[PDB]
Amino acid sequence: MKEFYLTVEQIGDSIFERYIDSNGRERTREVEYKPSLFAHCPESQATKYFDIYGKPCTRKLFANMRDASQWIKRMEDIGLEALGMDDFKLAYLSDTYNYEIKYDHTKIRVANFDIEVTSPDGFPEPSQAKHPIDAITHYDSIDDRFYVFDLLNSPYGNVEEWSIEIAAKLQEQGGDEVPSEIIDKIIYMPFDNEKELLMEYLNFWQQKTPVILTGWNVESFAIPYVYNRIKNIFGESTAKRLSPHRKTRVKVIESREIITLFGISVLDYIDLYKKFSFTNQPSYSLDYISEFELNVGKLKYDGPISKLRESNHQRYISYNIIAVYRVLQIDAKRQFINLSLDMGYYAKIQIQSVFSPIKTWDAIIFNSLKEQNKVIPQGRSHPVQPYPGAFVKEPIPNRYKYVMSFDLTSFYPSIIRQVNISPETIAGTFKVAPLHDYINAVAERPSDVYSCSPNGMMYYKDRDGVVPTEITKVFNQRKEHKGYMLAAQRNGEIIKEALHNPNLSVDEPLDVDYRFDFSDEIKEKIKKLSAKSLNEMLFRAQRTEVAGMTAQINRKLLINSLYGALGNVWFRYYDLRNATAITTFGQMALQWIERKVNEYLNEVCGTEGEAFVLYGDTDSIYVSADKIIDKVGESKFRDTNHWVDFLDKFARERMEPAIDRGFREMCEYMNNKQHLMFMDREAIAGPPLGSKGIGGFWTGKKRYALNVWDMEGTRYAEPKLKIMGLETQKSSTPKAVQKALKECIRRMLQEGEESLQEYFKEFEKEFRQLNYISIASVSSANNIAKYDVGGFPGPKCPFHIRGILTYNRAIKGNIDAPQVVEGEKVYVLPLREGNPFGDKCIAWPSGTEITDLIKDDVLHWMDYTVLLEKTFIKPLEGFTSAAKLDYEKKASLFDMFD
DNA sequence: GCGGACTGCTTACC
Ligand SMILES: Cc1cn([C@H]2C[C@H](O)[C@@H](COP(=O)(O)OP(=O)(O)OP(=O)(O)O)O2)c(=O)[nH]c1=O
Ligand SMILES: [Ca+2]
Ligand SMILES: [Ca+2]
Ligand SMILES: [Ca+2]
Ligand code: NA
Ligand code: NA
Ligand code: NA
Ligand code: NA
Repeated sequence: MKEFYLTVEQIGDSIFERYIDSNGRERTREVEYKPSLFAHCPESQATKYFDIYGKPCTRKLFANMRDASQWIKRMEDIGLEALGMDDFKLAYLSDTYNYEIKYDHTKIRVANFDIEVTSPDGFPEPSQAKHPIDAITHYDSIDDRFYVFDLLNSPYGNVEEWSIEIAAKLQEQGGDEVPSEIIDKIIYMPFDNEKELLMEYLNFWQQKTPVILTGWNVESFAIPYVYNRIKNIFGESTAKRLSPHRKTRVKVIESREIITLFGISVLDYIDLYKKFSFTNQPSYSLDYISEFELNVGKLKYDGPISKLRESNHQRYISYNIIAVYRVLQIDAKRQFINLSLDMGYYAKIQIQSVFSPIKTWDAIIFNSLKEQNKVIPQGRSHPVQPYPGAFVKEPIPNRYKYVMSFDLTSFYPSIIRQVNISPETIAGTFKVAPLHDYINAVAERPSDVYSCSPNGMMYYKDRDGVVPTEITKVFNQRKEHKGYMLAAQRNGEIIKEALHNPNLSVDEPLDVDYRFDFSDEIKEKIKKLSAKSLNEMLFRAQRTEVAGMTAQINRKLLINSLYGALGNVWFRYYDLRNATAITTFGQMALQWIERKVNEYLNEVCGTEGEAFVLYGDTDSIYVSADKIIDKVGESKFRDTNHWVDFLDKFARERMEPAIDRGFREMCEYMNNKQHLMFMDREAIAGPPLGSKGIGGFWTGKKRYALNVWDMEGTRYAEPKLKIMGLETQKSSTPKAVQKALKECIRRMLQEGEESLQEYFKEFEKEFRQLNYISIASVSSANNIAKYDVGGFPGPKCPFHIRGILTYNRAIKGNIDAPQVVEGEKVYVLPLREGNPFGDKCIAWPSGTEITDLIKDDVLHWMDYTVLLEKTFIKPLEGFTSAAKLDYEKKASLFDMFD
């Protein structure tokens, strides 16, 4: 097999690489790499090197990386560009791996670990590491084993060994329910003192040195804790064994620390999750995320974690092992490790650089160019500067019965490709008319020869640009995975339907690839399967969809980030002319098709001057279809699904071709390199046939709800609410309020006003019995100190911050009580007037029960009246006025009767 | 007292 790197670092004039050789063994080499950089040279000096602008360069080879760096400074001291890749390990990788890297993930050592530290004096600061590490569990992907390091003897208590027998038993048996599928994978090691544990851990580490190192908060807690504890016990030299090149770097933010372990690639799972999951969670405790991602139960114990080792060491160790397994389970579902390796090897970068789309693209573009013997420009300093973005129509707040939406495929990247926007394809400029002159096809055709954006920029149509070229490569990967996702999703609905009439029999899940639409043979079998087998198939489908979602949405993110990066001053190819070329063209494309679409519908409906498009944001249009439906008459339809089929067809056969024509003309108008504005139907929405449901409503920009029957070719088994912007979607809204508000909306859109009012009456009556956590608001807790004045709210102190201060006063002098962490999230509750806390709200760390010290008092004093009116009624009022309906029966003349 | 204009902060939508 082809070789592939695992890790690369630069240490002085040396490149240290770990790699898998052609016989699949892991090696390590130190290479005294001799890099090249480039200077512009006279045109008379023949060469094979040119900058992206076609100017010739001479290659300078250096004796070592140090001389290359010093020459860069000198060149600045002179005032001349020093071209080429200045990140030498990216050059090294490019030289060394001059081909499409095919990697074998089974050859890559992925380690997942988690440590426990009993601390009586609150949270154990990693920079200090005052307290013994009393457990480590460390899963090795090569061995497929959980290595458990259990401290039996500590100044905080001596305990008996953990029992694997008991670990495996059900909780109802007094066991820990350590998943049976890992019991035989546990390698348990007890120790009679910390020193021996740590030294054994290190010796283990040498033998099985991680390439990818992950876990949950491992970068901000586990790694710096382990590093410093070993450092403070055995000394710096021993601590450095954690690095396969015995080099570490302490990066400090005082007094926190991030340790950099040379030769290892740390991908903290919490950071992968935040960047790639596309969620915003009220809490990021592994407990909370596990329950959310896997539907497993919150782990239970009877005391504070601070005493868990002492009172139930058996459970303490089982829970440490489980914590490690939960991340593996989340990754098996979400697959962010795979994504990282994929992306990393594609760009040819340090795997941890997947967190930086700028580095990722610098690398991809560098390799693409190096390929053609081209030379990349030197990075330059630029001041930060604002610039305009998308257009968003101002909707008329109202209900809207029948709606179909359309959306442009990969919008900004398609503009990049269509127009041919790249640093080196710029041709010149033209004098711009006002934007609406272009939108209205009234302005003078910008250019006859070059491809144009209405911001004034022209680009060459002939030449290929490296930006369009490389963004197209990733776009095509995105498109492949999205197909798998959507097919898996369609399969899913097939399975959900057949689950309505399951055969009462015994059988097994069919062996099928859910990435592709089921064959008619598969469907026939399906409709003969047991419920058991069907539910298992449905699980596998949904898992295939998630896997597809991760792969597609994150390649989407990467290419949109290339768009973004053109407007970041740290990007080698920063250029506000290209950034604006894109967003301005987009503003045009949208408002142009609003016109064409409006024109086309008035026509085929024989109408004149009616506004079909009621909304659009960036690149989408939401079309009111009341009149399309009305031209046929509702009575012409057997059932809901009937007219849904109707609009699917109508949109497919009539509308899209018109839009196709509409954009082809725009392409012509701008003389663009290639027509790539592909706008397909998105959602079909409307009330159930015969129902009094209102179908949909908008409250304003970015705030709407629709009752959807078909989404991008997925015909749902039951209608799905698509709600955007409203409080049901926001992590800051209490859980029970979200659920309640969503049910009000479901009722409005599906059933009608009378339903809504019934539900509201009931909610109002019973809502005081809801668990406090479910009615707590959530907020991020930033700049607590900024607003802390002697324990009390400084000027302009935000509501949630006030609540934190209320908390800190209430727990003052309880070293043990949970502290609110700067930057992390808090639950917030309002308190009734005259409460013992001396303020109107109180806040505590999200994801947690409020400390027993004050919990009872908080519950007594919660302000249910404010909670309800402020978090539930106000939003509800907003929705219903928008839609023209009442959530309470107004007082009327009829009141005078019985 | 407190509405309305502004501001900081938060978290959506693309
Ligand atoms: C979601 C998102 C969009 N955008 C911009 C660029 C997107 O092309 C444009 C439209 O947003 P989207 O329509 O949501 O995404 P998309 O058009 O790029 O790809 P697709 O619709 O096929 O799933 O908004 C960003 O810049 N950053 C983002 O995170
Ligand atoms: Ca001993
Ligand atoms: Ca789009
Ligand atoms: Ca059946
Ligand atoms: Na159980
Ligand atoms: Na869109
Ligand atoms: Na689409
Ligand atoms: Na199409």
